[PDB]
Amino acid sequence: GTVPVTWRLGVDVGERSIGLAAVSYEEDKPKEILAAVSWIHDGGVGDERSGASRLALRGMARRARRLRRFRRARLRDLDMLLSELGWTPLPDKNVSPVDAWLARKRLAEEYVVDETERRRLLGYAVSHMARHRGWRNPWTTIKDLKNLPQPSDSWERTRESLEARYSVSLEPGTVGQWAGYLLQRAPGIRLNPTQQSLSNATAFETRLRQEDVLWELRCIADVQGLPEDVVSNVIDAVFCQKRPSVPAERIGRDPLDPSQLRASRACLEFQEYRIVAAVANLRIRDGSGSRPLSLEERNAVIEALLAQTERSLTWSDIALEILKLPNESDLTSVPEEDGPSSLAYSQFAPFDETSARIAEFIAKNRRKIPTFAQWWQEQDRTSRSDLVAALADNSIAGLLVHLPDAELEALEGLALPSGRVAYSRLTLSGLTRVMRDDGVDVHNARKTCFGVDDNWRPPLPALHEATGHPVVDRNLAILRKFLSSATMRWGPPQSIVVELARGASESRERQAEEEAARRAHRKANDRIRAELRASGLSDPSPADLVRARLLELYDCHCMYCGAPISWENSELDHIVPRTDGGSNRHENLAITCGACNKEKGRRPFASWAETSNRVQLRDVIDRVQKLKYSGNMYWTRDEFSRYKKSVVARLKRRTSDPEVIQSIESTGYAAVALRDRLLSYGEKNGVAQVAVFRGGVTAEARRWLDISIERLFSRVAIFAQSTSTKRLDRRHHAVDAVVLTTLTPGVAKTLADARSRRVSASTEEPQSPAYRQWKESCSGLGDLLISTAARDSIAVAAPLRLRPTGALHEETLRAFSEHTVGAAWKGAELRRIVEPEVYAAFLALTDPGGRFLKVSPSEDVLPADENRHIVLSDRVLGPRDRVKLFPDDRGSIRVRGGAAYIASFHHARVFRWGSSHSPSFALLRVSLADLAVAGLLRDGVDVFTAELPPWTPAWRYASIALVKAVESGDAKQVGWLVPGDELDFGPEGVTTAAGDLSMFLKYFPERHWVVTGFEDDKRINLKPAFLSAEQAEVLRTERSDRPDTLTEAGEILAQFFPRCWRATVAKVLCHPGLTVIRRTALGQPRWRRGHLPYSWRPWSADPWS
RNA sequence: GCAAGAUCCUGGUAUGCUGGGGAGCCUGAAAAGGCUACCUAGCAAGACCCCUUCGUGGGGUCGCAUUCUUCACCCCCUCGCGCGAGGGGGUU
DNA sequence: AGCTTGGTGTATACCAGGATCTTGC
DNA sequence: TACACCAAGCT
Repeated sequence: GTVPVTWRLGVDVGERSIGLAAVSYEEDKPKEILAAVSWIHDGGVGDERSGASRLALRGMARRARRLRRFRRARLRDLDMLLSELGWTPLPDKNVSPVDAWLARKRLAEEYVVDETERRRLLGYAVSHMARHRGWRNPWTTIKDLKNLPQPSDSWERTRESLEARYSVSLEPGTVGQWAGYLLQRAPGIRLNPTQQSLSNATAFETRLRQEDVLWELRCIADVQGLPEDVVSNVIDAVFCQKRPSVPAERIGRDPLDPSQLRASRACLEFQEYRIVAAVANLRIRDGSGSRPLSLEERNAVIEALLAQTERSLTWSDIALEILKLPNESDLTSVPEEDGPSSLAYSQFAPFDETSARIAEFIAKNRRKIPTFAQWWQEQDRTSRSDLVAALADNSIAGLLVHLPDAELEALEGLALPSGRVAYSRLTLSGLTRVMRDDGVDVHNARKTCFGVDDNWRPPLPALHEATGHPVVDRNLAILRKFLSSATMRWGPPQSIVVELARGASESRERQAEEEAARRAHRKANDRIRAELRASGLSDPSPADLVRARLLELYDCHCMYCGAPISWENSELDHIVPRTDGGSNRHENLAITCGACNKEKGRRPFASWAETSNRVQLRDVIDRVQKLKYSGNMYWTRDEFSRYKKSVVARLKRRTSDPEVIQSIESTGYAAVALRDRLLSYGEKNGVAQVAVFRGGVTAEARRWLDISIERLFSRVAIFAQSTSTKRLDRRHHAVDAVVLTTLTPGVAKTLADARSRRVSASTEEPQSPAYRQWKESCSGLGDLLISTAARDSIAVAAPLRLRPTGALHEETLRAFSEHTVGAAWKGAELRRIVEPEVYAAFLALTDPGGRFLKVSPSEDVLPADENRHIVLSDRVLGPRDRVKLFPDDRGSIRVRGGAAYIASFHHARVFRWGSSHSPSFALLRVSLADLAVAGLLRDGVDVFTAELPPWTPAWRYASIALVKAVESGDAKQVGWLVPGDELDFGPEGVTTAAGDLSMFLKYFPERHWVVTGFEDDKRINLKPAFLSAEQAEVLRTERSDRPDTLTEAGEILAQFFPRCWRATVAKVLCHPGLTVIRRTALGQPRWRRGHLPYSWRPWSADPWS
């Protein structure tokens, strides 16, 4: 049922938002906007302070779980070892706290004479060492741990500091001895510091390492006269550690042979493959042409790089030695860094590096492993390559040789060269078998060997393949849903155009750096701007600000000449002229004195001058290096040294710095990933052209096509000067997608060039046939956008998180409160009962027919009964019997014999009861703990419809009216809301506004509000769908930094956010015509009751099933 | 040649929270309370598998990602002649 | 009494490396 | 951060 029409797909990708569009076309002019929508996503971010994604949090949790499991396993193994040695470990309870430290001190300074006492103290010490073994590099083997200096430098400096502090000395200076003596002398001391808290100095300031614990164990065993065998056994058992292993299903399959997994660089196959490649890439001149070298010479130079144990031969020692040529300047096509004095020739040519390193180490340890020498020299080369591949990649979870541990230990710690080439071992062997004989190159060998075409390329990823990047995966999922829906509606797109603006391969730390840079921008220049306005300057120009910042930092100092100068004498000079590859940046400038100004003469700066009098080098940069960071100025310490080093690099250059290149239109991992997936979609489906642009382009297109978001969506001017910012509304992303749909690479290049020329300062109109064709073929886009916005079709949506996964409870466990049965019980005390069975028994006690609990918190509901005996399933509670209580009157669950608060709410089942004229509404706020304790985090259950038992924290803390209504039974569930649902009230808007809500709606009459949380049992938190909260936050930071800068409407908007509309449910859900809109991928409200979340009206929503 | 950085992944560490203990200090001194440490067990709820010790308890992996859960249709891939497990899409 | 208002607690740090891709003249 | 909870103000 898909009707094919001509249309193009415009995609604007941002940092938290993706804009999408589908514009029909007739004759290269936009005919009709089929669908437009802006999608807001979290970027996969689960933790807001750090910005770490949900995938990272899951990985950290799983890693901590595995750590604890392995720690338990190895501690049990140590307990078994201590049982075998007859040493009693440290008991759990009834033990002095300092017994472990006292035992370690006594064992490490004195020799115990009593046998059973010695064994007991040794067990205590060994258990306490294995529980607190310290830190060690995980890759290091136990042997490599033992090779470390004993004791470590860190513990040595800790010893020296503590000697200078406590003025005591104890031989040997172990951590156990001194910590035990501290615990005896000064109790309450901290052995290791804590980040958060009053001024006390701890015992050890630097984290203790595993080698210090090993050294103390060795000292203890030596002074007690223990045999070296049990010393080795307890060292192995205490410091047991799983090997860091890269798991399978993580290394990519070979594109040529997907069944066979890829191969490392250390494989001898790749070694000789790279040798043959380096030989063959040399275009030997022959007959005044680039003829290939002969087969005899090719074989000679191929073999010549396989019999060197070191880096002996070099690149310059190939042409005149083995290539058999009489001149060294006949060689071209070298893939090296071009440079004078034969820079690409002196460096060493690649060889068999794995064999070289292996043979070098073998010659160094001929005595230790002669069997490996035999198996390495007198064994066939294919099995040698197999064994090299085995030894190169043994650091993977999932050794076919089955040797005793003693022989392979000298080889297990030996690491072959790292890295991972793009080809597998089987594929490389098959290629190199049919490469050294036919005398062909890499391309021909690949084309011929596996029967692939000349145009055959490694397959592009499909739209259903996850990229592994959080932001890119979010944008890609939204894009693939939009594109699939658009394809099934109006056929394949005629073309696809995509633009992404920053926010790629950047991490919150990049966001912090950019915000610090702009804060420095707008704060450092204010001093000079005030100085100029006091002087009386009325010409605000950025170049003036830059030169005056240079004046403030440098005190107007021509350093090459002297000659003190002032504001009237600056003469802004460029280190690199615009004619030799220069740009008006903040690093190319230099303060000049007239004499030190025109002496450059287009020559490289500080290059023609240094070989002359009155001006010299080697001393100016000596002062640039010592330029200490000024604490109040633009170039902050995170970038001051960067700017210093960039200036130093630009100062000493003797040739030009190429070149005046523009953006290369593709640099990001997100860019290449999205382009490859869209190209794969087009090749599979039939898209003519796919382009992925940068910037910084659609802004210029909107500027030159006369598109204004403020005029389009009727948005007031938040700023006192000019109009509202481009980012104030959220539909501007979809507007940019619509405008992107028109763009083509040529007109995009022209617009980008015009922007680059303009910002180097007016205004200059672009002039090209392509630009004119675009402009007069897109004059009706303004009318189309006006008609679309006035129809209220451009939507802003957020995808739903419906999967019941995440943290089930708050991470902090809490102590149970405790309460007697036969006392006076309040409603809050009834609600804090931990055990469900006694909870239901008390519910029956207050009222036998009551399925739930309906009590006010502070209301007294139970007197003190001296005969109150409660019958249970397996026990009875006397009047004096005690009952566990949750510590606070909020949602909590029982985990590991403690109390944990419930996490954020997954959803909130909407309950509506009463008359049809005006029914009441209440929310049953449900978190993950409520589904967990109800046994619902399983397969084949509907987490939005399956009921929760009354003892759950959700039903415990429901509103009293809801509890009574559902107790009567008339309260049914009409629907559910999740954080991110939008509320579409209708044309009228919000009729129940009051106070600051009314003041906000005075300027912003939104009809679309997004459910952003459920703060208590009677209220729902809503935010406006079409407004950007980040813009409100930057308004806040501007008004709190700069006063008298915003419009009254801007102040009102900034005051509304970020709490927004903390809205009572009874006032929100009572609006007639309210719709909870679940949009499709295209941005259209879904209304068919299919197998996907559909829109519903709370006033007329029907009961389930 | 041209390093990085980002995304994770694997293995560790210290603190902390809860439960059990106590070295010191402070109250009550009639008795059991607090504080700073330190010791010890656990650190998502749990699911599945191996058991024989058929029950009594011990071992192995998975469990906070893929934002429309579950159900339902379609598509791709894998163990696999039907279909168990991974993904993807679903127009208003 | 039933709304609106503001202020706040929340488990936090580290480490050392393995793939993957890009950079850039 | 930012959301669920907990102190209120006050009309």
